[PDB]
Amino acid sequence: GYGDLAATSALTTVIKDPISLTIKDIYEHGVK
Amino acid sequence: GYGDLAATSALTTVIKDPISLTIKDIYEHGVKNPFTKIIHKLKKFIRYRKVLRWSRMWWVLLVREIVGDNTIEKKTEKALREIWDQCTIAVYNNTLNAVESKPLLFLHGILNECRNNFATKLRQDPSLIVAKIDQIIKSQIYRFWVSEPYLKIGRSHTLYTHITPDAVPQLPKECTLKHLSSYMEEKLKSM
Amino acid sequence: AVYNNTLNAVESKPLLFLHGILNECRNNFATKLRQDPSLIVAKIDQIIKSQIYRFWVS
Amino acid sequence: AVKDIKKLIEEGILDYEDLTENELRKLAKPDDNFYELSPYASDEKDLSLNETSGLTNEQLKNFLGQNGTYHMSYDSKSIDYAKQKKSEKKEDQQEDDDGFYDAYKQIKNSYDGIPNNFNHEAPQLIGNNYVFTSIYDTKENLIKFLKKNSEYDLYD
Amino acid sequence: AVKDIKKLIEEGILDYEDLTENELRKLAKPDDNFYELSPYASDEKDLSLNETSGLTNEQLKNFLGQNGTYHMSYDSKSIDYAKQKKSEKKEDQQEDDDGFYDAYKQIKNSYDGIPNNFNHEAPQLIGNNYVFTSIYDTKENLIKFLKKNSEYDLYD
Repeated sequence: GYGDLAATSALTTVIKDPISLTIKDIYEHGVK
Repeated sequence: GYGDLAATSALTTVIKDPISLTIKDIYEHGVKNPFTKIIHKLKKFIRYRKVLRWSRMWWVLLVREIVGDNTIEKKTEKALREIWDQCTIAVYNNTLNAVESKPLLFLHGILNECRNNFATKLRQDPSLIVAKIDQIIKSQIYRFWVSEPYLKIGRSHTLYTHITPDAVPQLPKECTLKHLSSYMEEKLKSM
Repeated sequence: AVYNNTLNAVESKPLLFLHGILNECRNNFATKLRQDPSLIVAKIDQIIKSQIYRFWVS
Repeated sequence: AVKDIKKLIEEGILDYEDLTENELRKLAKPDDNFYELSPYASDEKDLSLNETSGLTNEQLKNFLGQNGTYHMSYDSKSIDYAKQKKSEKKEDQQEDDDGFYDAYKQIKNSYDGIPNNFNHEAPQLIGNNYVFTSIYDTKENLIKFLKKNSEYDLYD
Repeated sequence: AVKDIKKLIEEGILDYEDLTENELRKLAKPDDNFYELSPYASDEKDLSLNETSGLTNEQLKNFLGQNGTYHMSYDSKSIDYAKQKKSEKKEDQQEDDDGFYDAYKQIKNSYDGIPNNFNHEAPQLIGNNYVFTSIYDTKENLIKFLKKNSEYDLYD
């Protein structure tokens, strides 16, 4: 079934997209 | 067949692109903007400790004189406290003298600037915020704002958030706008 | 816009607010409403300039 | 004991302490000059409205929101324009009194709930009751009585 | 009972209660001064149109849409500008009456469906029927009759 690839696409952006946006402020306001 | 890769490309962007756009508003409006308003509130606290011991000590004396004991609305007293704190930061950055040394220099700054700071944004003042700060300066009532009890709390090592209107001693009745405006009608209406 | 400019409470002194709120919407409607055949700006003029807003507090 | 009777006798004879609840509320009720129709208000310099005011720029509010090493906290474009006009009008002869005599009357009316050109009766909440005060009828003795006696007491 | 007959007798003799449906509708019909050709309207200060008005900026409407801790709710550029012109014209001698007499006549005409310089007959829906009123022929007694009697009644 395609509910197996549901959670793979779910927990991709659940963990990538927060950490991708934290670094854009940590590197800018705390490193740059 | 290629209808098998149809649904794989379908439910890719059906679930990625909504969640990618929700986070761009959840992180911006719910994580960015409050965390900056925590930092820029701390920048008023890491700096500016010696100033806000005196500024909140003066701001309570405006709230007592502009209102005159007729229950003060708490919600927009703190909204104009922020504009009062912007006058003090603007004056204190322009001084080389200490705040503890010469305090009536600062009231000729902070009252004169919030005379002008409230006159450039507050359009209509039926409580007369600009008009009363005019005659606190132009009749020099801010003498009594410096007295024996007001210099003790000013020199004291207390955080500015602990300075409440309960902790500030009240001016005597000779020293307020309620007396000095009514005393002019004892003269100018009689004369 | 008026309540953010007051230190007095709304419950305490209400006719201070009508000298704010009517005077501001006298000017707020006069900067955006071009043509008022119901005369919204022109009637808020003479509610203020003839002080009918007395009876608004009763 | 009725309303016009109290204005003459209570200055001479009657104390406010011996007055009933139906007598205190009617002296705080508006007079018969209220509900009398009166056009033609007299215009004066409104100290309530600030002609030198402006709009929230939202880039000043952002830059002044980030606290630290800024030296002026307002716009100063409209308030220098305003001061330039007073330097150019050459109007001195009574304006030397207008900022200095005129301001006092409207400032005291702000402690009574009365706006600038308001020659009529305006309320003022004292405790849990409203008192309609005037430019002329200040009703100061009612205000001293209702604050002191009815602090922990209730008389409608 | 025809149209000019009613203007003399119904003030003296006839009540509005005894009038038929073909008689009430023709008194609300426009007069013979209507359909008479009349050029050259007389211009006056139009209180309807606001010369100090402006356009929706859409960044104010966005910033005022997000409710909270803003201190002025309009633009104040065009309404300060206009006031400077009245300080510079030195026109006082009849303009002291123009703002103070003129508002009253045009404001009452707004309750009758009549615009500013309109010296002719203009309708006004009362219930389900239109009544053409004038500057001069106000037809006030028809308005008091059709509102009170025909509230739950229908007379065309």
